[PDB]
Amino acid sequence: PTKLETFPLDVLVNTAAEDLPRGVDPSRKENHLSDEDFKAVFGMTRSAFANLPLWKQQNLKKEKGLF
Repeated sequence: PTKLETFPLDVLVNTAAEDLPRGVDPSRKENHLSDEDFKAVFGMTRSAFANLPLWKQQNLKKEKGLF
């Protein structure tokens, strides 16, 4: 119950919510990328993602295909 799994950016990034696997959100897609997935697609970890502005954050998610 609750908690998401850990898939790569291919199962997720490709189309809309219909593309992501079970237990995946279209808004917070970076959270479903494993430690390497979030570090490969965004090129940064969650500790750095928290210190982001907002203009870069959105351009970071819109970069691969989330925002």
